[PDB]
Amino acid sequence: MKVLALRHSVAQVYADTQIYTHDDTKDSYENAFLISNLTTHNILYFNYSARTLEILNKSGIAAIEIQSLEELFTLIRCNFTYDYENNVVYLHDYSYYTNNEIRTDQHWITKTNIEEYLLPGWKLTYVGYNGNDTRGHYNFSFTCQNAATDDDIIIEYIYSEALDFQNFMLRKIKERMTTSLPIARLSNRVFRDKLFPLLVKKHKRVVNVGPRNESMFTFLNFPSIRQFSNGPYLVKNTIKLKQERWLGKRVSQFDIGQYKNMLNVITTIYHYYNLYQEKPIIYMVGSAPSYWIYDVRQYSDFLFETWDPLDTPYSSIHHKELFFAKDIGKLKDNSILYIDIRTDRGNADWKEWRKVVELQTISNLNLAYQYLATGKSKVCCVKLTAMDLELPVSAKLLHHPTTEIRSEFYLLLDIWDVNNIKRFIPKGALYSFINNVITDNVFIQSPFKIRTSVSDYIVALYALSNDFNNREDIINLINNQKQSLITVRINNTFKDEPKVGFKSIYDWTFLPTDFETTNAIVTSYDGCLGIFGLSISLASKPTGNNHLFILNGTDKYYKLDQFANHTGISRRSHQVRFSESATSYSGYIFRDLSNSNFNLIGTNVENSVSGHVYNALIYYRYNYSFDLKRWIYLHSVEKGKYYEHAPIELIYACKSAKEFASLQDDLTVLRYANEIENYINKVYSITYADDPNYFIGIKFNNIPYIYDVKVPHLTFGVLYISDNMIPDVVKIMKSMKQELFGMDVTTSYTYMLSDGVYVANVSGVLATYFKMYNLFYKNQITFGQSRMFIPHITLSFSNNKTVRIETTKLRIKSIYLRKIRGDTVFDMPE
Amino acid sequence: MKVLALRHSVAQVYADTQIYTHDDTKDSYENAFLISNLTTHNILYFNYSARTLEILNKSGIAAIEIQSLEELFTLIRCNFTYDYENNVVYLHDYSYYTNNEIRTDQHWITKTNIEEYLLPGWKLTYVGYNGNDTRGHYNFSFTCQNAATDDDIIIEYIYSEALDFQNFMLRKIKERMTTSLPIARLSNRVFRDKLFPLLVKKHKRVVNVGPRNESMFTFLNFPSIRQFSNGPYLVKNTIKLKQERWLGKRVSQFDIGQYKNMLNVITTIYHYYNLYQEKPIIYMVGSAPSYWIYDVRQYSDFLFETWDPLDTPYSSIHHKELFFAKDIGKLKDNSILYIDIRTDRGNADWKEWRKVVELQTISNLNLAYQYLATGKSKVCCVKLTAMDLELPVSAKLLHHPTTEIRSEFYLLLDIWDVNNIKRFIPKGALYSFINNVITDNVFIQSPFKIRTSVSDYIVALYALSNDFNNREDIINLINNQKQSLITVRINNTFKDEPKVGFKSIYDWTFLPTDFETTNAIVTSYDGCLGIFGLSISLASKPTGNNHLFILNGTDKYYKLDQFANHTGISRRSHQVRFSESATSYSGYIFRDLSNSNFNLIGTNVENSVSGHVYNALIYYRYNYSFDLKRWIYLHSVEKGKYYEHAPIELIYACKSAKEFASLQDDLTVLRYANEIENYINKVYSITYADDPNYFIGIKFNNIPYIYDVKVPHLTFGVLYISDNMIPDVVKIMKSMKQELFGMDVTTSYTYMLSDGVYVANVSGVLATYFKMYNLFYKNQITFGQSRMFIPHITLSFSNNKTVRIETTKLRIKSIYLRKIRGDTVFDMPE
Ligand SMILES: Nc1nc2c(ncn2[C@@H]2O[C@H](COP(=O)(O)O)[C@@H](O)[C@H]2O)c(=O)[nH]1
Ligand SMILES: Nc1nc2c(ncn2[C@@H]2O[C@H](COP(=O)(O)O)[C@@H](O)[C@H]2O)c(=O)[nH]1
Repeated sequence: MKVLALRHSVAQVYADTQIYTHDDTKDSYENAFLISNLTTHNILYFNYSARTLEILNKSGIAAIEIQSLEELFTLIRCNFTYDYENNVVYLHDYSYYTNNEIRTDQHWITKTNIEEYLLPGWKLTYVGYNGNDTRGHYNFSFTCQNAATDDDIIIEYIYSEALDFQNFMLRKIKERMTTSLPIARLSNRVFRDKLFPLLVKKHKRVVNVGPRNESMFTFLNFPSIRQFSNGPYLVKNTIKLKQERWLGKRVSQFDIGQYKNMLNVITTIYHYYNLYQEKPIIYMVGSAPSYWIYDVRQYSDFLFETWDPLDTPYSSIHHKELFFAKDIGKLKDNSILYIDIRTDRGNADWKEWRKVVELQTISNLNLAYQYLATGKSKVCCVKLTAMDLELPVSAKLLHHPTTEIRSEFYLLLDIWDVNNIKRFIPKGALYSFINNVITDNVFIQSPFKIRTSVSDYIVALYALSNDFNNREDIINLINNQKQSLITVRINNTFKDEPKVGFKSIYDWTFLPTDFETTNAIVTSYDGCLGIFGLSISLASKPTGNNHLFILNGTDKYYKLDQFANHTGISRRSHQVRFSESATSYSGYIFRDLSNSNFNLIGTNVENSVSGHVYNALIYYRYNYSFDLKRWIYLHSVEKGKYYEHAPIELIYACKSAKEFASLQDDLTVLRYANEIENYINKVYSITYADDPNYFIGIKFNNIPYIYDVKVPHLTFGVLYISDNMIPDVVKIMKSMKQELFGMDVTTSYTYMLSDGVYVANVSGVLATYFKMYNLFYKNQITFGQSRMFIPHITLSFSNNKTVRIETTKLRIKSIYLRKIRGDTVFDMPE
Repeated sequence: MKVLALRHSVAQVYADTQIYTHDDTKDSYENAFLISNLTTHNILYFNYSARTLEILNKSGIAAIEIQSLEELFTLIRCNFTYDYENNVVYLHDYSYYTNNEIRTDQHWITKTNIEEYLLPGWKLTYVGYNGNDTRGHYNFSFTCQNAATDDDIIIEYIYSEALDFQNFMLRKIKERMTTSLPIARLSNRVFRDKLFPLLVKKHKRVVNVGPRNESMFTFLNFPSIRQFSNGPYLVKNTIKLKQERWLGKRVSQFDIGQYKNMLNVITTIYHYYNLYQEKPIIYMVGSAPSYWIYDVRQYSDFLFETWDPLDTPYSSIHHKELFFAKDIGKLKDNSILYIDIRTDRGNADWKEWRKVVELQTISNLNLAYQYLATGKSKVCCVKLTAMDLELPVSAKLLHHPTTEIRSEFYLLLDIWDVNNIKRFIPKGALYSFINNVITDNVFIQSPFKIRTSVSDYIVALYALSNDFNNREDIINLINNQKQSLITVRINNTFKDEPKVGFKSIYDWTFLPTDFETTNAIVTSYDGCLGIFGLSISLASKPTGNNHLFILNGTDKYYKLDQFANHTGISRRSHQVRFSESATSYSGYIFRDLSNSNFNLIGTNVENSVSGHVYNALIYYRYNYSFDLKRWIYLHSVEKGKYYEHAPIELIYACKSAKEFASLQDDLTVLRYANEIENYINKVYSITYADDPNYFIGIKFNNIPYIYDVKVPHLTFGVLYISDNMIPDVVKIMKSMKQELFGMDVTTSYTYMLSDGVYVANVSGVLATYFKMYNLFYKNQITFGQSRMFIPHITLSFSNNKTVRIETTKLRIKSIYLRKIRGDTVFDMPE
C-alpha cells in the first residue's frame, strides 16, 4: 500500500497519479488505522510519526521515510519489498530496459556467447542475487537496490525447446510490458532468503515440503533442513520405457553446458545433504570452465577440488592440471564426486567416435564404482552415454537441460547403489529417457507424508494445496501441528467451489473457518510477510492466486493489535461507501434492517451494534489479512483489551452478513458467515432470557414528550434467574452504580417501535449496557434476549406521529430491579 | 431396456421404431448378456427362454412374455415398471389425455368443485394408488395398470399461489408433452410401496432418513419405522418474526380445506408414531366432510371417531351428530385429537365476527389442554386464529396450504407441551407466520445424526447427498454401516467437479471408489430395483441426476452373476464401436498401444489381455450398474468362478483407461481408473520379477520359419526365486503337465518385436499362462514382470521383414526350467 512519509517542512506538491495525503497528531495506532483505510495506491504522510510507520510496516504496509525528495521520492514510483528491520528497499522494476540491457542473477551466463543472439546493441549485465550489485545506482537515505531480473525469461527459453532467442526475448519482453508486475514471484525470493536463516537459527529441526527449482540456491548453506520433493527417476523404472533411437534436438542457441553441470552438482549436494546433514567436500573431474562455482559461493562457502588440463578459475584448489585416472586415494571420506569426462570430438567417422565415447563411458562408470567402494559417507555423479550397459537398479537418473539432446545422461550413485542388483539396459531405453524426459527439479527427495510431526518445524510454502493431495489430511496437519508455516489456496470464488484450476490443473480451496487451529495466525501474504519483518508496496487483489498463510505456534499470536491486525479492513468498504453506493449510510442502514431494527432507522449512524465482523465477512477477499478468528478468540479471554464488546454484537454482524450474501447470491460469504457465527457460539456459551422473570429498569425525573402511560421507565435489562441469585444481581448492579449514574442520557425524538407502541429514543446508554451484559454473562446470569436490545422509553400503546426536539438530557432518579408481572420491586438504589 | 419375448410361432413382424431382434439356443446367461448389449430401446425376443427372462429381470431389464400380440404388444409402446415376482405391469403413460381427463391418486379431490375450472368438457377420474382401479382397462396375460397420474400438477398448483387453474393445467400439460417422461418420480412410488413392507418384515429396526411429503401415505401402516426429517416450527422461534397485519391471499380457485385437514391429521399421526411406536385412536371434532379418510384407509386401517352436526361418510363410528363440549371422558388414553371448530361466518360486521371467532379459538385451545391434562400417551392438534394469546413455547406450529390465507393456523401439542412455560404471542407474529410460512412437510421429526447405528436398518433414499451435509461423515456412514440402503449423487461430470448444482442448490458427488465398503452392493437404480424384485423399461442416461445406490449387508452380495451384474456393460461400447469409430478394432488396437504392445498390432482381436475393466472405467456413466469393485473382489477369493483371470490382466485395462482419459481430457475417468488400479493392488499383493534368476521355457520340435539362432524356445515364464523353491516350482509345473501339453499351440506369422529382435507369434498358450500365473501367485512365488507378457519365439537378432503363413500347429518336445545366465537346466519333463 506504499505509504511514503516525507518531511512536513518539505511538503512538496506534485500531481502524481493514485496519490493521497494524510497527517494527524491525535493517536499513533489510529493514524495507522486511518491510513490503512485510504483507497489509493500511494499515500503521502506529512506528520510522519515514526511509531505509525513502524505499525504500518508490522502490518505489511510499506512505510518509509523520504528525505531526498529530488530523487528518493521520484525513484519510488514503482513497487518494492521493504526489509524494515534492516531498512533496505528491494525494487521490483523493469525500467532498466531503457538501458538496452537484460539483467540476470547468475554470473556464469556472462561467459557464454549469449550477447550475440540478443537484439542488436543489447547487453546482459549481472546484478547479483536480488540486485545486490545495483546498490551503486541508488545512494539514498536507505540502502536501495533493484531486485528485478530477466532470469525467468532465460530459464523458460532453456526449458522451452524453441530455438530462436531473438524473437523469444522480444516476445517475452513485450509480454512483460503488457501484463501486470509479477510481485509474488519477485518478493518471494526476498522472503525465502530472509525466512529460512531465521528458522534455522530460531528452531531445532526444519522440514521444507516441496521445494522447487527456483530456490535451489536458497538451501545451499542449510544442510540442517530436511527437504521433501517428488520422487527420483530410478533405473528400475526404465522397464516401462519404449525403445527409441538417436534424436538430435537442439534446444538453445548459446552453450548451456554449464547450467547442466551446475544443476548436476547441486542435485548431488542436496542428495548428500538428505543422507548426511553436513556440507560435503566437492570433487570434480573435467568441468574445466567451472564458472558457476562463483554463483554457488555467493550462498555458501565450499571446498572445491578440480582435475582438468585446462584452467578452472574459482576452484578452491586445482589439485592437478593433469588428468585423473588412478588417483582414487587422494579422495577424502566425506565427499561427492562429479565425473564429466569427454575425451574429444575427434575428426574421425561418427561410428569410430561413438566407440571411443562408449569405452570412455565405461571407464567413467568404473571410476565411480571404485570411488564409492572404498569409504563410508560419500556420493557421486557420472556422465554416461546411451549404450547397452548394466547399471544398478536403485541408482538415480539425471538429464538436466543441455544445449543439444545428443545421447548423454548422468547417473547419481550413493554407496548403497554400488553393491546392489544390476540390470542390463539397452541403448534404446536410455535414448528414450534422454529424448522424453528432462529433469524438472534438482530436489530428488522422497515425497512428504502429510502427518503432524512433534519435533519438526514444517514449512509448506506452495506445495500442499493441490488437486491430488488428501484434503482432510491437509486440514488435520494445519489443525494439529505445532510450529509450522503452511500455505493454502483461499477460495475467493463465489458459489463456493471447492477446487479452482487452470487447464485441467486444479487446487483445493479453503476458507479461514475450514480450520480449527488452537494457537495460530491465519493471515495473508502481507500479514505473514510482516510477521517476518518485511512489508510490500502492493496488496493482494481480491480475484487471484491468493493464498492463506498459517503460522502455528508463533511468538506473535498474542500480539493481537501488532501483527495480522485490522489494518485495511475498511479500505474496500470506504471506497464502495463513498463512490458507488446509493448512500453513505447504506451500511448502518442495511445492518439495522438485517437485524429487524427497521422500527426506526433514524440516525442510526450513531450507536449501531454490529462490529468489525461485517467487513471481515463481506470483504474477506480484500481484508483476509485480518485473522478474524484470532481477533474473536483473544477478545473472548481478556487475559476486550481495547473494545470490550458483547458477543451479541458479533452475532448481529454475522446475521447481517448472511442476509447480504443471500441478496448478492455470494454462496461463499454465506457459508463463511454461518461458520463464523458457529465459532462465536462455540467460544461464548451464550444464553437468552426469552422468557424473563425479572428485569432491570431505570426511572427518569423529567420526560420531554407527551406520555400517556402511568410509569415512564427504560427497561435497561431483562434476565432469567432463580430467586437465590437476586443478591448476586444486586451486587453486580452496585459494581457499576457510579458508572450507571455517570452516563450522559439523551433523547432527541419519538418513534413507533411496533404496531400499537409509541416510544422515545434513548441515547448514550448502549456502551454501558454492553459492559453490564459482559458482567452478567461472566457471572453465569442469563441476561439479554434473542432479539436485539433497543433502549426505549415506551410512551403510549397508541399509534402516534413522530416528533423531534433538540437534544435534551435526561436525568436518572432511581435504578430498580423488579419482578416481571409483579408490582414488587426488589431493589431501588438512588 | 424393455425386452419383450413373444412366441416364435407367432413371430409377427412390423416396423416399430427403435426395435431389435434376438434369439438363440446356446446358453441361458449369455443370451441375456448378448441381449443386454443391444443398442436400441425395445428388443424382440423370439426363442424366449424363461431362464433368460428371469436373468434380465434380476438385472433390472424389463423382460416379459407377450401372448396377445394384437393388444398386449401394441399397448407396450410405452415405458413401465415391472414387478416380476408378482408379474404386474405398471404403465407410466400419459396417453389418457386423449380421453379429455386428468388422473389423480386421491379420492377426496373428486368431491371438490374442481371440474368447473378445467378446460371445457374435461373431467378428472380417480384411478387409485399407482392406478389400481385401472386394471379393468387392460386384461392381458399379466395384471396390468397405468401408474401415471397428474397429481404432481395439482400439488404444484396448490403450493404455487398462482390463481388461474385453467391456464395452469394447460401450461403444465403442454410442458409434459414437451419434456421427457419423469421415470424416476413415477417408478419410485412403486419402489417405495414395495420396498418398505419388505424391510419392516425382514428387519428388526428400520430408520428412514429425510422422508418427503410425497411418501406421506407410504408409512401410514408402519409405525415401527423411525423417521428423521427437518426440525419442526416451534412457538419459541416466533420471537425472530417481524410483526405483520392481516393479508388475504387466495391460492386456489377450488376449496382445498380438506387437503389442509388431511395434512394436519397425518402430521399428528406421524408425531404420535415418533413418540409411541403404535397406531393411535383418531378423534376428530368438526371435520364434517371428512372424505379423505378413504384415501388414508387405502394404506392402513384406522379407528375414527367423529363429532359434527353434519354427516361424515367414511368414519368408523360417528359417535355423536351433536357438538362436543364437555365430553372429555369419552376420549381414550392412547389417541390423537383434531379440533377443527369454526362456528359460522355470521352475516354480522367483520369486527363482531372476529370477536366471535377469537372466543371460539380460546375455547378450542382450552379443550385441547383438558384433553391432554388427563391421560398418558396422547397427542392433539387445534385450529386457532391469529390473535394475542399465550401458547406453550415448545408447541409445534402448522400452517399447511389452504384455500385462502385468512388468519388461521394450527397448534400441535403433546402432553409434554401442556405443563410447559407459556409465552405471550401478539397477533402480529402469528399473522407473520401465516403469511410468510407454509409448512412444506408433514414429517416434523428431528434431523438425522449421520452416525453408524448397529441395531438399525438405515434407509437414506434421497437425503444425505446435499451441499451442506458433512461429506466425510457421509463416507463413514456408507463405509462402516451394516444393513443399509443409502443413495448418493454419481459425479458423472468431466473435470472431476466435487459438487453439482442447479440455481445455487448444490449436491455432493461421489465415485464408486470414494467408498471402501467391505460387504455391499454399489449399483444403479436399475440394479437396486432388481435386487428388490422390480425391473424397468428405461435405463439411466449418462448425463442426469443419476444416483448410486449402496446396499450394506445384503443377502445378494455373493450372488455376483445374479444381481448388479455385467448386463449392459458393452451396450455403449458396441454402439460406438460399430457406428462412429474409425475402425471396429479400435478398442483392441488402443488397448495394445496403451500397454506398449505396439511391436505387433497384427490381429490382436484374438487373445487380448485387458478385461471388463476397460468398459467399466471408460463408460461408467452408462454401465455403473456393474459394481466393478465387488466384481474384482469376489474374483480375488474364489471361495475366478467363471473367468479365472490373472490380476495383471486387470491392471493392464486400468493403464489403458488412464491413457484414454488423458487423451479425452476426462479428468473423472482418470481419477476413477487410478483408484481402481489402487484397489486392485490392495486386494492382490502383486510381485514382479523384473530381475529374474530362473525361467520356464518350452521347446518345440519343428519351426515353420527360417531361424538364425541356435536354440528356438518360447520363454513361457519368468520368475525370481531362492534356490530352495525349485522343488515347489517343479511341483506346480507337474500340477498342469497334462494341461501344458494339451494346449493347441499355433503360429501364423513373424514380426519385429524390438530393434534387433525378430520373432514368431505364438497363439493359444495365453489362457494357460494366466492359469499358471494364478498358481504361482497363490503359492507366493514371484512370477511375471512389470511389462506385459508377449509369447514369442525369438528367431534372430537381425532386422528382417514380416512373413505370413497359414496357421501351422506347433508341437511341444520338452518343457524345461533353466537358471538365467546358466546353461544349467534344472528340470526337463517330456
Ligand atoms: N459497531 C461497530 N461499528 C464499527 C466498528 N468499527 C468500525 N465501525 C463502523 O464502521 C464504519 C467504517 O466502516 P464502513 O461502515 O464504512 O464499512 C465506522 O464509521 C464505524 O461506524 C466496531 O468495532 N463496532
Ligand atoms: N480380455 C478380455 N476381453 C473381453 C472380456 N470381455 C469382453 N471382452 C472383449 O470385449 C469385446 C466387446 O466389447 P468392446 O471391445 O466392443 O467394448 C469382446 O468382443 C471381447 O473381445 C474380458 O473379460 N476380457
